[PDB]
Amino acid sequence: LQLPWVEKYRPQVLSDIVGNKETIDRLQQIAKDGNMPHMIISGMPGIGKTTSVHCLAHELLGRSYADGVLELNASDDRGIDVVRNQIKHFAQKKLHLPPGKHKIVILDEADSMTAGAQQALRRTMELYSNSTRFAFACNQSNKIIEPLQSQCAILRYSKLSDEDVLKRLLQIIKLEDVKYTNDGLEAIIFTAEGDMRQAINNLQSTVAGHGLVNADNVFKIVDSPHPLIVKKMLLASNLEDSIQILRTDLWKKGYSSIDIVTTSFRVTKNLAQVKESVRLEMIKEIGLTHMRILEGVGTYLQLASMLAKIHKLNNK
Amino acid sequence: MASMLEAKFEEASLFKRIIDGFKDCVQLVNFQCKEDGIIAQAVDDSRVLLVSLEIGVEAFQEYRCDHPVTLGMDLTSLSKILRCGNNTDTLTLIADNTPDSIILLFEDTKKDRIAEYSLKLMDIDADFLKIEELQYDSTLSLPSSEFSKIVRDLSQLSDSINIMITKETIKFVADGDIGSGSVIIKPFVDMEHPETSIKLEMDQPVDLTFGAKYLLDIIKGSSLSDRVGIRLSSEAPALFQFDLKSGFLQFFLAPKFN
Amino acid sequence: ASMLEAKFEEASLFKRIIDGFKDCVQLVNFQCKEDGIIAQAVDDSRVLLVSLEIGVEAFQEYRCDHPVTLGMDLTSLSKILRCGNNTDTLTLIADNTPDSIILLFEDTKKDRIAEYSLKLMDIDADFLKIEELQYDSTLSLPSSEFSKIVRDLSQLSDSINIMITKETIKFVADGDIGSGSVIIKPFVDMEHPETSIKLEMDQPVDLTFGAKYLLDIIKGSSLSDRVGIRLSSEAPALFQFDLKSGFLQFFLAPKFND
Amino acid sequence: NLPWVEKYRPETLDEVYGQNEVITTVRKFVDEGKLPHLLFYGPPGTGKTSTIVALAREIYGKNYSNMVLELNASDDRGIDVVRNQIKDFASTRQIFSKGFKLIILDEADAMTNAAQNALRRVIERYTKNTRFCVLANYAHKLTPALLSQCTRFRFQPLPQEAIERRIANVLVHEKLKLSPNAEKALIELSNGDMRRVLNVLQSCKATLDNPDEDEISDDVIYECCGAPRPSDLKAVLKSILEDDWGTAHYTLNKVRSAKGLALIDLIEGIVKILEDYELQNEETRVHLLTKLADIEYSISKGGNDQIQGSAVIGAIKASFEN
Amino acid sequence: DKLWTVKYAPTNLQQVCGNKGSVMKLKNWLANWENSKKNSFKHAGKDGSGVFRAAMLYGPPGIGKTTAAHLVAQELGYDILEQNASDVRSKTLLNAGVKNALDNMSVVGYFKHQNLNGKHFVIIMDEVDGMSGGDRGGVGQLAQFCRKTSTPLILICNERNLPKMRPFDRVCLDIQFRRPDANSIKSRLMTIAIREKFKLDPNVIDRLIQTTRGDIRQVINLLSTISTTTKTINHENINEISKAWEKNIALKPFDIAHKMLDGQIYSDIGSRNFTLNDKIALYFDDFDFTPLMIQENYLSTRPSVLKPGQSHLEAVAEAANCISLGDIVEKKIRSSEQLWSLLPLHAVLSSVYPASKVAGHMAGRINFTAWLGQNSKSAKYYRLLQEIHYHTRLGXXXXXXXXXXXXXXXXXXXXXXXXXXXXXXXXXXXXXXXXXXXXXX
Ligand SMILES: Nc1ncnc2c1ncn2[C@@H]1O[C@H](COP(=O)(O)OP(=O)(O)OP(O)(O)=S)[C@@H](O)[C@H]1O
Ligand SMILES: Nc1ncnc2c1ncn2[C@@H]1O[C@H](COP(=O)(O)OP(=O)(O)OP(O)(O)=S)[C@@H](O)[C@H]1O
Ligand SMILES: Nc1ncnc2c1ncn2[C@@H]1O[C@H](COP(=O)(O)OP(=O)(O)OP(O)(O)=S)[C@@H](O)[C@H]1O
Ligand SMILES: [Mg+2]
Ligand SMILES: [Mg+2]
Ligand SMILES: [Mg+2]
Repeated sequence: LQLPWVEKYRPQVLSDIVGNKETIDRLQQIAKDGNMPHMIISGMPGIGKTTSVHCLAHELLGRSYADGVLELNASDDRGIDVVRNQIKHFAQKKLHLPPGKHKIVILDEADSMTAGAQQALRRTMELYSNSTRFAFACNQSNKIIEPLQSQCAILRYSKLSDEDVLKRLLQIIKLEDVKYTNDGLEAIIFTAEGDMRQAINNLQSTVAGHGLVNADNVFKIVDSPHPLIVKKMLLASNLEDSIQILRTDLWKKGYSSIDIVTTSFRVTKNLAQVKESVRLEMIKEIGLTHMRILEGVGTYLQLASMLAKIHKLNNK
Repeated sequence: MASMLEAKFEEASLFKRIIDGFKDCVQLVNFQCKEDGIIAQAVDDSRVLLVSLEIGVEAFQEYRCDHPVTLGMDLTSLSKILRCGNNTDTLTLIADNTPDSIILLFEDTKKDRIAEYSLKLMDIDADFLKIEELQYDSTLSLPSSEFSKIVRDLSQLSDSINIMITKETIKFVADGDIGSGSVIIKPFVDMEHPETSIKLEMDQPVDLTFGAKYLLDIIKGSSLSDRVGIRLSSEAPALFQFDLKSGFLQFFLAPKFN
Repeated sequence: ASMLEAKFEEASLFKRIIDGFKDCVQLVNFQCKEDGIIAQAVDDSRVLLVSLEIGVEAFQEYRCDHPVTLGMDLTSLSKILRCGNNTDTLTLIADNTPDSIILLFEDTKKDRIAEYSLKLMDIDADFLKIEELQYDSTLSLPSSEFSKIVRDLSQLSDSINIMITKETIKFVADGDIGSGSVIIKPFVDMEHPETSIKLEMDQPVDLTFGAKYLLDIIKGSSLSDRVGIRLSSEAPALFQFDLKSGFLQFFLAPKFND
Repeated sequence: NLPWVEKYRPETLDEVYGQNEVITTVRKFVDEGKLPHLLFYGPPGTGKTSTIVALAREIYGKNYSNMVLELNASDDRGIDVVRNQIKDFASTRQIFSKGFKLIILDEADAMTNAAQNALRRVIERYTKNTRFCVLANYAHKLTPALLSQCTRFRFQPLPQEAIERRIANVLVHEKLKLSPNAEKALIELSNGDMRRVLNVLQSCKATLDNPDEDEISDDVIYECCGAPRPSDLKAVLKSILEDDWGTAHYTLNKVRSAKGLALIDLIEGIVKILEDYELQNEETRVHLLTKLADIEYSISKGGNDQIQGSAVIGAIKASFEN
Repeated sequence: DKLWTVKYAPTNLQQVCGNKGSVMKLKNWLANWENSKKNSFKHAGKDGSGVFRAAMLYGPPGIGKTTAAHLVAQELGYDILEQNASDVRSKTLLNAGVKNALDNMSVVGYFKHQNLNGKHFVIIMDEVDGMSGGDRGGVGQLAQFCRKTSTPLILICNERNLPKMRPFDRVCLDIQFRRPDANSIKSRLMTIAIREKFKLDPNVIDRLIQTTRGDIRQVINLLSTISTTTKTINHENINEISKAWEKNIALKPFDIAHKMLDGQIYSDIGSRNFTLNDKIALYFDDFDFTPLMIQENYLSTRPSVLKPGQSHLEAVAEAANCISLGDIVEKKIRSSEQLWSLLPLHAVLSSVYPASKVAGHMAGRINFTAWLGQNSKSAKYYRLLQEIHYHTRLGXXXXXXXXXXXXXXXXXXXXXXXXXXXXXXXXXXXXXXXXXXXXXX
């Protein structure tokens, strides 16, 4: 056994989610009442969507979750046939529930559901909405056919602020007695960009291999260009100096050309020292190079032109 | 020792034959259970055939059913279950209070084998129709195995089968493209075997045409009664009925355009 | 002279045998020796493994001087095996280092010689592994009485749980349309010993399987009229089909259930 | 008869060069019974496939085929294969030995997002009984939901050390000699990809071999894998910097057509040979790297070999007015 | 208890907000059907709805199509026999099912019988442009029924101009439904509110409709979010709950464009309270609309961020350029399901950067994206110009047609005597004219 902490400390109630407060409360209220509309919860990876819906599911059905909730995710069969039978049969199912409660059908990773299937789902959730309500969870609502979209409320989720990520991070630290450092935590936050799952996963991998969670250890499992170096390369007063950092500390040490750019962008973004106008013009450059890296031309040369163009701006 | 409904079919095979009798034209059906017995009507998917059942308390080795309860169930599922039970088995219907499901207990003489299945009920908003005993222009009756053959034969020729009752004579016709099909049978009564006799109580001629598909589906009740009653009237759906020792399975088929 | 001279008492024997493999197993290398035939193989999923053992006692004559390796395809073989009348006798014939095996059918009254050639399948694999030899529970029932319980429940779930409790063999299935449970006990009918059901238990057993395989298993019900089943928690279940001089056994892996 | 590239494939973990930090951690993980889901990512020929194959052997030995399930881009792995075959193996106990099962998904980055998503959901539900190892050249081509599910081990380009070592091995079990700075050339041109080294090395063991004891030179290598040479390249620069256009335009036009070179190659080499000069003004560096970087980019899309060349001469020349 | 779209679902065609013209066109056809039949459907009345066995309804999501068809049927006493995408409508099942009711009467039509149609069917083949691989040959068999039916047949779809729908072209009376009128939806929504015990600024009720692009079903659902979210509404709450609701659940795409375009966030001070990291993050709050939103109104602001001595115009051109670049990036992101790692750059190039160049005081007001519906117009018309080409290809690429079919307009619209002359002398028919008339218009 090796219980992942992302699973072990998965919020079991709407309360524990450090989500988007505003929206979560909206759910808390639907949990108390019961007029849960069909809904499409969309947002970036690991911010608490799948957790969210399942938590709403319980506080609504209590001991009924077992027979009143039907979950179907990407690991299950969800084609025309299942939609026209399993799902339909469920909505037609008889289940005596309190006044304002309805059976819930949870379709997670809904952006993987073929259109034809979604198309055959339409009528079912329209005809049986009086006993059955649907919850769609995805990263791209764009992949949900409009007919289904007009049938439900769209709840957008936002990435988790560093504060929020930090809180649930400490909560786990106490329950696991993990030896940490402030800089160590700043390293996780910095490398999770609003993704709680990602953060926790790293945290554990960090302790699992170094026990003590310090910046040095954290960046070891991450194994990406150390932020400090990347920074000292973007701020080098001489273009000659920074090209040396790229030659000695980055390229010669075997980091991916994609690895370099990505971190460069991440670091440029948090470069409070510089000015908004400036960080953005740089980003614009780092990105241009990045896309070049993605089109195949991920050469040393490219990275050099990047730093070169940076200096041109940070000198003008 | 925990139910509001507890019937015990004399013969397990019965309830199966009763449901295989119409589980091809109807999917969801509400079974109204009360003191006297079980009653249930359901309209076709194409809304052309109305199906009415009636199971009298005399078909169960024991029938309880305290309060009146509705058992809305999907015949395809229920059919999968009944398929389980073997020969020497006493199927027992069981339903609690305000059910979400229903139990089907398949016991055996030798109390060393017990098999019970649970079946989740359906929520059916049945458009309850007002079936009223009418006076049909003609009322015949004949062996179900014969009506079957006739219907199966003619259906190979046309999508429509015309049933004509003229001058105390039963005539079935099918006019297709490949050719036509005509069958005529005259009433009689064989004292040797009363069950092979063709009856016929005409009061007025009748000329109706039915969709071959629906007759091919109705003839499936030819496993419940060795005879089939047919009542026809120019201004009403035909009525095909099969008799059960304690009830019946009847079909109301709407005709085609003139 | 034939390095591999194998005459089956009845060609109708090797037929019921291969019917067990046929569906769940793809290709099977047949290793012959001086005491009979043996062969094994496993699902591309590595969930079920079949072990076949054919003793000379079920041969009207056996002579395989030096051991052989007969790799062959069941679908191709099962064909060749159908070309036999119920009045013929099968004879396996392979030369030194077979490049194809020969099956010979012959009568005993009229000159009729049916000789079929069959290329051999070489997969470069011969991993025969067996480790379990003592289970917490052993039970037996008629191969037909089993195959039934199996397909019944298969209708309501992808998984079937054979729960062995204090002198009670219990099969259960929970699914979307409902649940299903068949509980048969160990009983013996002095007049019908074959339909008797024996069960020797030691330590309780509780393990679920994938009906998928469980189904392909009950096809070996053609090899005999009684199936043996041995269970042991966290250990592949063994379904054996008795045969006069050998047997067909299936080793099915469970599912981690917590 | 396996081409060296395959011939010298690590049979065990102790035969993998330059990925020690990975080998050690992984092995410790198994010995301590805490093996997490694995993601082996890195460029081509770094030892990724060699490593799990070996790791799998070492762990299961011969029960390998019946305890390990491996799929790769050559296999079909759409959503169906995932909920079925993969999912089945992940939820079913082993038939032989007791323990956890291992599923290897090679070149997982070749999988579609739909499949990846399904894969991930499977890995989530059966993590408490089965172990997954995903391999890829780019983590970024992997769904965050999938990546977030495993511990990562980046396989970096083989360091001089490692590659020098393997070169030594191949030279023994093969009647072959490699001059001093010729081994160095082979290195500098393989960009840490052990695969390209073993390839050229046999493109010589079947080229120069006559007395079965010849010596491979810098040339034999530079020409083999059609790549410039300091002298040539470092010469083309001079013609561009000093000589007139017509003359330089000739030098380049000959050096590349007489050696089968391509601007792409020349540019790169020049950028580095030029990266050591002590230019006057900083803009010289900038505009230089800029235009050169632009040229290289337009080529990757096929523009006009002729113009793009004159462009290089122009860029290098123009920028040198300081 | 029930969803609002349900409890407030029309009960008479006297409650279908909009398309009243098309509803009429529908109801009529269903009225003169018996006669059209009596006359072998060869008498195209003054409406044309006389040579058609079946009608084909079509239009955007949640605008009343399914409500009308059902309602128009229940109003003329007919009984309804419907099917939709949730049913299997393959040629096989189609021919083994409904094919049999095309000339049959309702068995329910008897136990219900003064009804003049009670014993007749109106077949509603709904969601027809949803028939997937689970309906092999469905459209074909369905389009064949439109010719051989003996009872009213109503088909509904969202995209009539699709390839899969081709087989339906000439075979039926296709009545179009467009996006209902704002006043209709505004009026309707008001009525709802009043009955739901609350009030809302006509500016809020107005922008919703604009966001919903006319989806009356969506607005209703979206409008049931307030009372369902809060526990108890009060006298004062009404005016303030709109905020938390509007800036979160409802018009969130606006509060994003707002924040993004507020110059206070780009000034040195706020520049560190709301960091670069936060600005970029706002993008991931709806990375779908955000780019569309900024482009929509980055030029309707009174900038407070311009460099000293920089004109509003100049700063706009810079963002214009960035908006342009970000597009190039988007296209690639949408050319490979595995390129999501470029979104941050797109955040910068499509929103944050352009914004910073003109952020400040909101001159006009935040408008929904024009691009979406504007993308419908352009598309819905390429299909027209297309079919027009595949009818004139006989007489220049489809492009050279819209850039040369100018002269044609004259000798086809000029005066509207020489009528038949030019029309027929063009090899065009009824639809060939009705179609060419639309686009040309
Ligand atoms: N807001 C949150 N508060 C607390 N824990 C969280 C939060 N978001 C994520 N987690 C942790 O991350 C794990 C996965 O989060 P999920 O709810 O599955 O995220 P998601 O947004 O559904 O991600 P996808 O499916 O990749 S889009 C949970 O089991 C939690 O332990
Ligand atoms: N670290 C290493 N040590 C020793 N030999 C290696 C190493 N890496 C690569 N090789 C050689 O290169 C061949 C290919 O290595 P693989 O392990 O298959 O590479 P890989 O990282 O899976 O490459 P891909 O599929 O292109 S990503 C092997 O057969 C080896 O002979
Ligand atoms: N024109 C309208 N007037 C009044 N209420 C409407 C209108 N359109 C939609 N509604 C509401 O929206 C719900 C669904 O409308 P429908 O007519 O079923 O939509 P539709 O146009 O068929 O949409 P699809 O299936 O996505 S194409 C109804 O129950 C109404 O409450
Ligand atoms: Mg999720
Ligand atoms: Mg590989
Ligand atoms: Mg509709």
